[PDB]
Amino acid sequence: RDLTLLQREERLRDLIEKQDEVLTPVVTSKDPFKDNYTTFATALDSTRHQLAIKNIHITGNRHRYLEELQKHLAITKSLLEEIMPSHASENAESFDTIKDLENIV
Amino acid sequence: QKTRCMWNTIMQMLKEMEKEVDVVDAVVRGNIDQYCLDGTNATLNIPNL
Amino acid sequence: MTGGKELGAAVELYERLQMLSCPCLEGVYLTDPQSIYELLCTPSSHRLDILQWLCSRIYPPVQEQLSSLKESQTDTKVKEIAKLCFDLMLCHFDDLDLIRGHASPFKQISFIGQLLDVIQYPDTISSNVILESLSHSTEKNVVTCIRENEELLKELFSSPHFQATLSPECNPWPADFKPLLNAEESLQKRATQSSKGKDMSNSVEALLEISSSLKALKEECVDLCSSVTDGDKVIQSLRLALTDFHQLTIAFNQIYANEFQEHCGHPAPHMSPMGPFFQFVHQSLSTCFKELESIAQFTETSENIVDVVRERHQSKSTLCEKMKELRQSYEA
Amino acid sequence: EIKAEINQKSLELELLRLEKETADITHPLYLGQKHQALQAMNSHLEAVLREKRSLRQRLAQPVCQENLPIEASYHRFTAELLPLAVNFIEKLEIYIKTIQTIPKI
Repeated sequence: RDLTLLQREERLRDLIEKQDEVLTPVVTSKDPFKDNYTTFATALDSTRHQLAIKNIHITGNRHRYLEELQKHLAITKSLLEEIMPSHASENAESFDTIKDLENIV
Repeated sequence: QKTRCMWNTIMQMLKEMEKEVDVVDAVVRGNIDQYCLDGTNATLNIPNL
Repeated sequence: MTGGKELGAAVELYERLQMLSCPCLEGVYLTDPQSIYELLCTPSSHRLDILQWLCSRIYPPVQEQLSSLKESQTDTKVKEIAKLCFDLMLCHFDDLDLIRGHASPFKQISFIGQLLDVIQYPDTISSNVILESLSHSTEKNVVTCIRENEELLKELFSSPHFQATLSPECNPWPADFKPLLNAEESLQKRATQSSKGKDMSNSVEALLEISSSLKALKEECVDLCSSVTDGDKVIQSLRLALTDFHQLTIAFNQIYANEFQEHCGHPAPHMSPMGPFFQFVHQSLSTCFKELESIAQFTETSENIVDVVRERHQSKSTLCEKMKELRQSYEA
Repeated sequence: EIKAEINQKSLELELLRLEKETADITHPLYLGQKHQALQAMNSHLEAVLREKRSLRQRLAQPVCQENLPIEASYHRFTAELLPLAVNFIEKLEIYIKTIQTIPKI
């Protein structure tokens, strides 16, 4: 028993020291890498918060163009609120079940 | 318990950064500029009604 | 405990009573050791008339004497059986309660075994020698047995071994065990302090608990029972991946400070609440588009099916005609 | 001889208790999961350290006043709404006939 348990805690400490040597460098490098990398990530994502445009007519400042487009999408959503029945999805999902019924018939 | 603590300090960092990873990776393999507001082909035919 | 050996020995004597063809078992097909033990060990006529058959097998002149004694003379049968068993060197002549069945079962068992032993087995069934005149058989059998006994005693007593059998001693034990075997007043204390029928039970009891605990731990540790033999390669790959992660982390910090941090100081673009509005207006306009496409499809498909089934009825004879022409042939 | 089976089962139960507790730092399953997390992060960082040339050339572009300031999640819906609005304005004289056939259903 005792000579087999000793040989198990022997190999446990060997398997630990072979990791500890390599974990300690990585841990001493942790947060000074993390916070540089997070500063880089948020700054890099700001370069993608910027939709591309081709041959749209636009008048002055891009916020002032969005302000006037907003005043008209504030009529388009309000008109889908004047047009969407409580079953618009069930109707829109039936589309191809109707065609497979016809294909079977 | 020290080797467990160092493993948790590292494996928790890989889950702290879990958003920042695919957010940096998004420029390394490129889901960007994919959709463009393009009027060049929008030759709208207004109906008689 | 205890009586399990008296139950087992009652089955030995009962199977031997069947082998020796006891007529007092004809149809008495017991298969329960308790019922078999009670048939051999309880106060019954069934058992007393078995003891009378055993006595008649060993000494036939008692069979006339015990058949002259009635049911109402059973306590006289008991005394002539005890008096026969005393003359036969089996019990005392007043040992009446061994003969009745009130003695301890091991005494009854030991007595019935010493009857069944003397009833030699029928191995060479010499069919005719059952009832030819006993009065001109017995004296021959006595003289032949006296002769066998003179020969056997004279040739037992010619052996040099004939005082060792009568005074036996044995020692397998070599010198390297005799220090233990001389330690009598110390070690025999332990050998008398063991509680035996307890110690045996608690040993199996602890073996079952530890076996259950070891089973449950193995039914929990199933992933750890998986034979992932390549452990040193996993440890080597893990150590490499930590070493490469540290290098790539150091390379990132160097490249950030020389190539990114100059540009990471930019202020972010002020957002617009228009994103969710572009999503809602796209999605509900797309559902309204599909809804009216599907209502159009439903009307078109419903009228197409109402034309196709009409042509199947009316195009030609028609199916609906020729199937009834065919039918009415077999109805005829 | 029962003692031999008791004591040998006790030693196996003790060895399996030790393996059970050390498993996250000794057992190749959890060491393999720790390896996969590091190897995935390395297969990201090796590609960041290559593409640093592209990453710098995107960070070096100041916030584009010819683009639209919109979060990247909304870019598809923003771009497709122009084609979808045109197609809906053109289908308009078909949809009005569909609504006039709703009474058939």
